This record gives sequence, structure tokens and C-alpha cells, in this order.
Amino acid sequence: MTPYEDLLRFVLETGTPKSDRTGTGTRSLFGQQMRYDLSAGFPLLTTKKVHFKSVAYELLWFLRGDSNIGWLHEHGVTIWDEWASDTGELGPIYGVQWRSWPAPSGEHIDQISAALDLLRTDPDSRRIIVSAWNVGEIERMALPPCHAFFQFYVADGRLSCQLYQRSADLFLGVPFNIASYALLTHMMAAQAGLSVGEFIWTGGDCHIYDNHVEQVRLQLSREPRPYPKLLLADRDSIFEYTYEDIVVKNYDPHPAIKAPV
Amino acid sequence: MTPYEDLLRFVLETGTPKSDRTGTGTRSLFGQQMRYDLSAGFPLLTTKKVHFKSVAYELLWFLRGDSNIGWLHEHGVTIWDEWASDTGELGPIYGVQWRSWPAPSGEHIDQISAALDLLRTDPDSRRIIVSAWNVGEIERMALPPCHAFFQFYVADGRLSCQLYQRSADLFLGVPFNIASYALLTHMMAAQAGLSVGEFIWTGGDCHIYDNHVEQVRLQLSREPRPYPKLLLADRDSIFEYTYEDIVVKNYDPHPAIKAPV
Ligand SMILES: Cc1nc(=O)c2cc(CN(C)c3ccc(C(=O)N[C@@H](CCC(=O)O)C(=O)O)s3)ccc2[nH]1
Ligand SMILES: Cc1nc(=O)c2cc(CN(C)c3ccc(C(=O)N[C@@H](CCC(=O)O)C(=O)O)s3)ccc2[nH]1
Ligand SMILES: O=c1ccn([C@H]2C[C@H](O)[C@@H](COP(=O)(O)O)O2)c(=O)[nH]1
Ligand SMILES: O=c1ccn([C@H]2C[C@H](O)[C@@H](COP(=O)(O)O)O2)c(=O)[nH]1
Repeated sequence: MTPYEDLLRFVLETGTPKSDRTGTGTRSLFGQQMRYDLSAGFPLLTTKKVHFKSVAYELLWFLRGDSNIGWLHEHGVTIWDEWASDTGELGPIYGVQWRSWPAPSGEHIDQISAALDLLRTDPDSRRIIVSAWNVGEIERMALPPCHAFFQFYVADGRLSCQLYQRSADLFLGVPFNIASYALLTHMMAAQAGLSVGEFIWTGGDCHIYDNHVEQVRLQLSREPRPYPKLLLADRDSIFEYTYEDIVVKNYDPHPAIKAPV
Repeated sequence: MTPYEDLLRFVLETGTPKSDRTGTGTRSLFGQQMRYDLSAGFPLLTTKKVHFKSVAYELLWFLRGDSNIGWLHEHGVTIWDEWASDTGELGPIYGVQWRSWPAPSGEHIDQISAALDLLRTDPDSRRIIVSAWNVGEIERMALPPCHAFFQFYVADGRLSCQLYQRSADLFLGVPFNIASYALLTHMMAAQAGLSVGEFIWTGGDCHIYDNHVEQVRLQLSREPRPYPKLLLADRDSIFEYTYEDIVVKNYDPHPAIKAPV
């Protein structure tokens, strides 16, 4: 099962050429979908070595509800550095919205706690939603959210998660996004007393940048290997997980493929 | 091409039995997709008669930005009456968020105009989004938004739209939802000087209500007929469309199937 490589190949082969905000140029398709059965393995890609350390810390960073790169920086993760101000600020991005979405009333809404609370007390709910798409605050963000909106689902004790990603840099960002949300689903499941089901990735603008074509063709020439296995130490709260509470067992990827400068 | 009936059949056959809010009981799948090529035909189902008039007035009502069933009632449409207050108020639902999302600055954001603007001046944008999922105002709503979040995409002068529908009553709601978004996509296309492309329907919790099983089987037993054609009169503004402007040519459906008591 290689949902990601399948999609990458599909877009490489049938994507429409298309200009963009960065001026780099892309090939693109709209409304494409991936499904991983998380009970079958953790979807950290094996066709190139993915820097999980940065994935994990970025997610922990989101869960803290930080808007400033400082903490990410202290753990050696520089993926957000370009976009920060000189004081480190990114604006009310992902984590700020996840943890403290400002309602007109002056209350800040912790969507992550709310979601977990629903998984525990009313798992059949069709409203277990977290949205980072705060129409009123987009303009103050350094970048509008790419992974914008996500929903949980429970069936026979198993937790599934679907993410709507409006904009999908397939080579660079997407491998991070998949691992991030699979990790999140594990954490949420652990905290809710559920086992993991499916992760469904639904994308809007799914693109390959014109300057990643060689890197992509190389990746598609590689034979996929067994997915690794995710383990988590026990914690009282999702907000108490640390990097050290996470282990990825039997991760055996093909070599890393550097992003073009 | 029958994405709706296929999905309907698929949930009936392989969906998991599942309790719900209304107490009715459902059979359910998570994360299912339908695609329609809008250039091939207007996806008003033919396997049963769909009250398009209700569909069109509802959409015009959203576009007006109304929170009160009034304008709808006056036009012989009753689908929201049951959820309204004594004053006929639904709180800040679809239309209010579409036309006037409250930002923390006090400003009110007309998402419909902002999307149209992007379609006209920056059609390559990957940020052409409209969201009804306003976390801070959900509690004030009669019902949380089902069709929650949608995005536009342009390629080769062709406009596509993807809808994220967090919750979908497959028998009753979804046939309206499909028509409604296909209709809006035509309006946006005309207003931006684009032709129509794909409507992609992405669902969260997709369910058949226990009390709809017999009606579902009837619908599945019928052979589909050609889709009708949408004919939209010229207007210089999306907000100036009227019901009279909206014509459905050659709609030849099987008989209506009433929603059981
Ligand atoms: C065009 C574009 N594509 C992106 O994926 C993107 C991602 C972020 C933040 N983010 C979500 C990122 C996820 C992965 C990144 C990247 O640098 N990947 C290297 C990792 C190098 C390292 O940290 O060891 C790699 O995977 O090759 S950056 C900000 C602007 C963007 N702009
Ligand atoms: C459990 C549930 N299922 C729904 O489909 C639903 C729909 C609305 C509002 N709305 C989005 C509706 C779309 C279609 C409707 C329905 O009654 N249709 C009948 C004809 C009624 C009419 O034409 O006025 C039909 O389709 O057979 S109602 C509010 C709460 C709900 N609650
Ligand atoms: O977590 C992320 C953050 C950014 N991007 C990519 C998608 C786009 O190529 C670009 C964002 O730019 P716009 O879509 O807003 O133009 O970065 C991702 O794929 N995942
Ligand atoms: O345009 C709409 C409005 C409502 N619903 C259905 C979905 C659910 O069955 C119900 C809403 O109930 P909850 O998902 O919030 O429990 O109404 C739709 O299918 N389409």
C-alpha cells in the first residue's frame, strides 16, 4: 500500500501546469485523496528518509499553542524560520487556533480539549472538529493554514481522522503532514482510550513544484519497504507528551532526498 | 456516471451500524468522496424527483446573508421551519458566515465577495476558501453547519469546487447539497467569466438513517436517466440572481420518494 507514491505519480503524470504565488511553477490536480490504515503501520515514508524529529517537535509546538518559533528553534527545528518576524512571531497560526481560537465574547476556545472531551463522552458525535481556518485572523498569519480543518470519527472502538489540506506541496510538506496527523491520531486515541483506525487525507490544490521533478522521479524509482511502528509512553494529558515519549521502531528508509535551493 | 447512487449502495452494503444524536440509528462510513463533471450535466438526481425549487431558494437565501427563515417561508420553502425560533431565527448559520463573518476587529467579512474577487484577479490562488465553520459562533447556531467548508480551483479557464461536508444524511440532505453546490459553482463561474469543471463532494460521517433503508432500496432499484442542463440568465452580480434566472432543462426523474415519518 503506497497511497502517497500513487498520488505523487498520478500528479506527475496528469497534473496541469499552473503558475503560483511563489512564481516557481507547478503541476497540479484538485480534490485528491489518500487513505492509510494506521493499524497496519505508521505512514512515515520509506522511499525517502523523512526527518521525523522535526515532524514530532512541530506537532508538540502546535499542541503548546505557540505563535513564536523560539521553542522550535531551541530543539533544533528550523522549518518555520524563514516566515518568522525578527522577534520570532508567526501570527495566530495553527497552534494558536487549535488551543485558543478567540470568540467574539472574549473567550478563547481550546478545540483540542473539546475534541478529546467529545471522543470520551460522545464518540458517535458528527461534530468532532478542529479548524485552523479562522477567516477573521488569516491576514495576520505569516501563511494561511495549509492543513486547515480536521474531523475525528469513531467506529467500534477505533479512531479515524480526516484532514482537509487546501494546499499541498507534495514533495516537501505532504510527507511531514501525513506523519504529523498520524502521530496526532495516535496521541488522541491514547488519551481517549481508543485504538487507531484510518487516516484520510483530502487535498485541495495538490502540486509538484517544477524544481522538484528530478527529486520526485528518483523517489518513484524506489521500492517501498515495511512501515515502522509507533509507540508512545504513558501520560496524563495530550499536553504532557514530550519528544522522548515517542519511539519509531523499525524505520528503514531509502536515503534522504535533499530539497532544491 | 452515478457517484451518488454508488456511494448510497456502498454505505448500505458495507457501512457500520452506529448510534446518533437524533436517536434514530444509522449505518455509516467516514471520509467518502463523489466527483461530478459539471460540463457533462447538472447533478440533479434522476433516480427520484428532487425539489429543486427548495434547493434554489435555499441557496439564494444563503447568498442574501439571512439568518431568518422569513424570506424562505414567503417563497413556499419549509425545510428550515422546524429549526427556527418563535421569531423564525436560526442564529448565525451558513449565510451569515458567508456574507458577514465577524472578525475580532469589529469588521464583518463577506467571504463570497472575497472568493469571487480571487477568482477574477488571482484565479491561481490556493486560498480561495469559504468557511461556515466559525468555532466561536457554533453554539449560537440552531444546527452546526453540515456543508462546512468549500474551496475553488481554476485550470484552463475551468472552475472546480470541492465541498467538505462534515455530516451527511445521504438520503435526505445530500441530494440537496449536491445540487446546491453545483448551482453555486455555475454562478461563480459566470461571474468570473469561467466555464464549469468538477464538483468534488468530500464527506465526513456519511450515513443512511435506519428509517430510510426501504426508501433507499427503491431508489437503488431504478435505472438513471440523462442529467438535465442548467441554464442561468445573465446578471452583473451573484447577489442579483433570482429564482426566475434559474432554469433546469430536460429534467426527467422517477417519482418522488417521501421522507418517512
Ligand atoms: C512551497 C512550500 N512547501 C512547503 O512544504 C512549506 C512548509 C512550511 C513549514 N513546514 C510545514 C515544513 C515541513 C517540511 C519542511 C522542509 O524543510 N523539509 C525538509 C526537512 C529538513 C530538516 O528539517 O531536516 C525535507 O523534508 O527535505 S518545511 C512553510 C512554507 C512552505 N512553502
Ligand atoms: C437527521 C437530519 N437529515 C437532514 O437531511 C436534515 C436537513 C436540514 C435542512 N435542509 C438542508 C434540508 C434539505 C432537504 C430536506 C427535506 O425535507 N427534503 C424533502 C422535500 C422537502 C422540501 O422540498 O421542502 C425531500 O427531499 O424528499 S431538509 C435540517 C436538519 C436535518 N437533520
Ligand atoms: O504544513 C504545510 C505548510 C505549507 N505547505 C505548502 C503548500 C503550498 O505550496 C505552500 C503554501 O503556499 P500557498 O498555498 O498559501 O500559496 O506551502 C504544505 O504543503 N504543508
Ligand atoms: O445541508 C444539510 C443540513 C443537515 N444534514 C444532516 C446531517 C445529519 O444527519 C444532520 C445534522 O445532525 P448532526 O450531524 O449535527 O448530529 O442533518 C445534511 O445531510 N445536509
